[PDB]
Amino acid sequence: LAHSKMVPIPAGVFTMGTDDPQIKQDGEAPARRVTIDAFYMDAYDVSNTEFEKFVNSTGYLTEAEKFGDSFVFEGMLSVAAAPWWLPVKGANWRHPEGPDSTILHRPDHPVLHVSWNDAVAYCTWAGKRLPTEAEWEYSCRGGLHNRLFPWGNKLQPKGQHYANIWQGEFPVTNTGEDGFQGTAPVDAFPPNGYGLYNIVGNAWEWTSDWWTVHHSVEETLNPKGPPSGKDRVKKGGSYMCHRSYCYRYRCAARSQNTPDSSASNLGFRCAADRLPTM
Ligand SMILES: *[C@@H]1O[C@H](CO)[C@@H](O[C@@H]2O[C@H](CO)[C@@H](O)[C@H](O)[C@H]2NC(C)=O)[C@H](O)[C@H]1NC(C)=O
Ligand SMILES: [Ca+2]
Ligand SMILES: [Ca+2]
Ligand SMILES: [Cu+]
Repeated sequence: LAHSKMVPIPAGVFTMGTDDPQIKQDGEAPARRVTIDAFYMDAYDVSNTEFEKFVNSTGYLTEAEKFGDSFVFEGMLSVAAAPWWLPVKGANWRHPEGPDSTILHRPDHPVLHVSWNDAVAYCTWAGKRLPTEAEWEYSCRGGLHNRLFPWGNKLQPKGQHYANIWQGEFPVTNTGEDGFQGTAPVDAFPPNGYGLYNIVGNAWEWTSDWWTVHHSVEETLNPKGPPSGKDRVKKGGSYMCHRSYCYRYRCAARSQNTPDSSASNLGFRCAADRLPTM
């Protein structure tokens, strides 16, 4: 009903990264103090319905539609990064598992198979932009200091699921214990302390930064990441994550993809310096 709404993220200083990295290769360390000016973040990932409004307005054809394929996780079927990633002809945001799938029953789920360029196009059409990695991580942390997750350090506080990830033995069995085998609606699960939904889990989220693993401990202000690179940074993990193989549903976690990449577990949310017209 208000799936394009934004929340005000307060100005502050926070610790980005961690001096106890869990995936050292990803440049989770070192911890560094970062100052972030107040800004606005979408409460929800961009949903199928919201992305359809954009396509209806602009006629935009996504990169996956133009290339004719996109990566799909083998477990959702009726150069790949792992054996469970398949390039599927005709998989795209409207057909998230391939040409015989549909989004008609999942309008409120995050849009998938959107590349970094597709995400920038949507956000700019919406009067917004992608968040930087630092803005994203600050927002994810939800006003808590040096915690694993938006809500704290326990995966299931009070015996409750707080995010949509994998349960069971990946990749053969997803039990769906948390209520969702694939994505959940963009407004599922509790919000974090800033009012954001599914900031970890559900779908990965593009950020504006180029990827590097080499970070300084210097204190910075509104950092934008390195000036060049080959891959853009994505954050937050997805419905596929599990501690056993891909422990990336932590705010400090991070991964990357080339900007023309797309996949069945990768979406985005927008940010803005000020509210767009309303
Ligand atoms: C995107 O555009 C399509 C096409 O106009 C919308 O689907 C139509 O919606 C009208 C009512 O507004 C229906 O009476 C038509 O029968 C629909 N046509 C088709 C071919 O499906 C669609 O709702 C729009 N999506 C969003 C999110 O606004
Ligand atoms: Ca799940
Ligand atoms: Ca997420
Ligand atoms: Cu993961």
